[PDB]
Amino acid sequence: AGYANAADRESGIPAAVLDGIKAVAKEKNATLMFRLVNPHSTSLIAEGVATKGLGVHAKSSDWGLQAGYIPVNPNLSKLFGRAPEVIARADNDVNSSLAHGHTAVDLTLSKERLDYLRQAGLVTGMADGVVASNHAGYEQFEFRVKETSDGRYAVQYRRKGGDDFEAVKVIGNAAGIPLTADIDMFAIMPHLSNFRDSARSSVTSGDSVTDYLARTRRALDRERIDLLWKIARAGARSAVGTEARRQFRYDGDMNIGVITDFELEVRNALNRRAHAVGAQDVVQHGTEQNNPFPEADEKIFVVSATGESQMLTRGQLKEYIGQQRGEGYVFYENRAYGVAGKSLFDDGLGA
Amino acid sequence: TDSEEEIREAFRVFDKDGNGYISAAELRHVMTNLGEKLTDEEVDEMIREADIDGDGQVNYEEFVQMMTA
Ligand SMILES: [Ca+2]
Ligand SMILES: [Ca+2]
Repeated sequence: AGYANAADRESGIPAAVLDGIKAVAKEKNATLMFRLVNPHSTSLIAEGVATKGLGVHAKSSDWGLQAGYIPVNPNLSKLFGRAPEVIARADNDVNSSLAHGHTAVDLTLSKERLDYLRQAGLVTGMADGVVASNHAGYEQFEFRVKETSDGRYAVQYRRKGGDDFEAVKVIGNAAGIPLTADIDMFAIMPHLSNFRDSARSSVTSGDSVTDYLARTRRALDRERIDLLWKIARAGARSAVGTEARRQFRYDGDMNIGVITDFELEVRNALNRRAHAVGAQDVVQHGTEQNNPFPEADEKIFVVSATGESQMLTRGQLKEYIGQQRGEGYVFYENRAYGVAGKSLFDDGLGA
Repeated sequence: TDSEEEIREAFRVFDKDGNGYISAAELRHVMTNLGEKLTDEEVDEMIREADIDGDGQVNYEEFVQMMTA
C-alpha cells in the first residue's frame, strides 16, 4: 500500500521500507514497535544511504546540507554551539569509528536530497551554488555545492574568513557508503505459537510429545505430564530468549547487541525486504528492551501482527501490551524499568 | 540455573491476563500454541502437578520449583 494513515507518515519510516515491515509483521506473526525515525533520515534511507551500527558514537548533524549525515568534524553535527569538552569527546568518537572499519567520505548529495533540503527550509536558498541558512552555524561557516558529472552535488565548506573551501567529510561504510541513523526497534512481541518447534527441538528432537513417547517409550501418565511441562518451559524460555540474551550477537564484525533468536530473524527478514526496495540494512541491533541506557521516548510507532499501525503514548502502550498478551503475544520488558518505577507490567513483579 | 529476573520473564509468558498466577485456561492456551492440544482433564493434571499449595492455580514460587526440575 504505501503509507496508509497519519501514524505511518509520522513514523519517519520510508513508505517502501514500511511496506516490508508490515509484510514481515504478518508473516512472522509478531507485533513490531519502533522509536520514531528523525524525518531528516527518511529520504536518505529510501535512496540507499547506509545505516549506523551500535559502535558508531559520533553525533549526527541536524542542520545544513549535511543534515541526516554523521560529520567527521563534530562542529558540523548537532553539537555546533557546544563547550570544548563536548566537541573534544565527539572528536574521539569520530576517530574511534574510523579506526574500526569506518570510512571518511566526501559528502555528495543526490539532486533529490538537495530538493528536499530546500523544500524543508534546511537550506534557505543559494547562489545557484552558495547556500544560505538561518541556522547559527552559518554564522561560523560558509558552504557551497558543486555539481559533479555524476549528477550529484559535492558539499564544501570553510570557516568564516578561512580562505579555502574543503569537502565536508562524513562517516561511511567500510565500503564507503555514507551513514545516517538506523531504525531503532522498541520491542518485538512474537505470538507464542512461533516457538513450538523451538520447544520440541529442545525437549524432544523435534517431535510432538505424543510421537516422542510412542517412539522412545513402550506399550496418571506421570512421565507424559512431566514432558508437557518440559515443553511449556522450553517454549517460554525460547520466547523471551533467556539463553540468547546472556551473550552478544554479531553480524560479521559488527556487534548487534543483545538479541533473541526470533528477534534476529526479524531483523534479518526486515533488512531483507529493505534491500528489495532500494535500501541498505535499516535495523542494526536489538530492541530497546535490552538497551542498558533506556530512553523515555514518549511516542512509540506500533505495527500489529495483523498489519495495522498506530502511535501509542506509553500509557496507551501498557494497555495495548496487555491486550496483545491476552491474544497470546509474548512481551518481556527492559530489566531496568522496574527499578526506575517505569514498569509496563501490573502483576506482582518479583519472586 | 535461571536467575529470578529470568524466571519472572518466563512466568510472564504463561500468566497472560496479568495477575501473579497461572490458571488452567492460561496453561491450556500455552500448550496448544506450543503444539499440544490437551483435554481439560490433561490440563488439570498438569496444574495439579505444579500446584503444591492446592489452590487451583500456579503461583510464582510453585513455578520456580517447576522450572527447576
Ligand atoms: Ca493469570
Ligand atoms: Ca497453587
